[PDB]
Amino acid sequence: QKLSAYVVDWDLPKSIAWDKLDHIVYAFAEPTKDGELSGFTDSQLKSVVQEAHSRGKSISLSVGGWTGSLYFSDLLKSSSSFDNFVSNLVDVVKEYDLDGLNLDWEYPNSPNGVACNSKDENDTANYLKLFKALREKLGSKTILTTAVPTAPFNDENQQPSTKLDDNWASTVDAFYIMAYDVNANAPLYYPTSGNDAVKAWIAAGIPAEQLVLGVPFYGRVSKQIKGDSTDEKAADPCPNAVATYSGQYIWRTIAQEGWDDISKTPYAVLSFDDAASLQDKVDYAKKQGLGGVMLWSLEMDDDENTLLNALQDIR
Ligand SMILES: [Mg+2]
Ligand SMILES: [Mg+2]
Repeated sequence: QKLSAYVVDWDLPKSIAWDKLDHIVYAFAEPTKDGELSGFTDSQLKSVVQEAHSRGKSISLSVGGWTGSLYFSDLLKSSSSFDNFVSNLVDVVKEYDLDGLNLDWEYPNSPNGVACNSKDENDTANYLKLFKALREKLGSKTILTTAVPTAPFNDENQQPSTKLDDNWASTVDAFYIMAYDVNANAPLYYPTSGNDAVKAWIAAGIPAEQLVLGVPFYGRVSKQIKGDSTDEKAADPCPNAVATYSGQYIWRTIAQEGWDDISKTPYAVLSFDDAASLQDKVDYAKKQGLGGVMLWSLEMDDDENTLLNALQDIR
C-alpha cells in the first residue's frame, strides 16, 4: 500500500481512478458509547469493497475521525466495553470482507480534538491494548493501520510519548501521519511539520518504513473565516458548542477558480498544495524510506487527477 486514498461516506468519489492508487480507506465508522459501529452506509461500503476487490485493490474501514472520537477513551479503559468494541471490529471485518481496519482516534488523552472527547491518562496504553487485541482477533493478513497526529501518542501527562511500546511497531502495519491542519496547512519543514513528525515518530520507536506521510487535497484560508462552497458552518458534537467554519478550499475550487521555500508549499491568505508541493512530499517520503503516502481525500481532486497524478512516484 504505497499510495492510500481516503474516501468519505457522505461524498464518495463518483468514479475511483483505481490504477492510480493501491489502497482505499473508507471513512468513517464511528464508535458509539456502547462499542457499536455507526455512521457509515452498508450498501455503499459493500459496493466500494466489491469494486476494490474487482480492480485488484485493497480496502480498509476507518474507525473514528474528527467527530467520531467521543467515546474511544471510555470504551477502551473499561473491560467489556473494550471487548464489545473489539468483537464488533472483528465482526465488521467479517461482514464487509475488509482487508484492513484504520483506527483514527483524534486524539488519545488530548486537549486537542473535539473538546468534550472522553480522555483518560491511560489512553495510549489502552489504544495499544486495542491494537494487540485486534491483531490477536483478526489474523496476520488483516491490515492494521492508525491515523496519527504530528507527534507520538500523548502520554499520561498529555505530552507526546517519548518512547512507544514496540508492540506498536510489531502489531500495527502502518502509521498514517496526518501532517496537515498544522496551522502552511501541510508544511513539509518547520512548531511541527511532516519532517518534524517523521523525526518524532522515528525517535519514539516507529521505523520509517511503517510511517506513511499524509498529504491534503485542500488548503486552509486565514485572515475562523469561511472557505469555499464546501466549508459549511458546523459544530462539534458537544452541547452548546459554537458552530464554526473550517476555512477549507478543496483543490477543485483552487483549480477551476484559477511559493514558500521554508515549508515547500504554495500560498495565495490561502495555504494549500499543488503538484509541486505534493511532488516535494513524495520526494521527501522516498528519500526517508517511508512506507508510502496517504491522501485526504480523494473526491477533492479534479477530473484530470492533477493531485493524484502528482503522487505516482511513490508507487
Ligand atoms: Mg449494518
Ligand atoms: Mg479528519
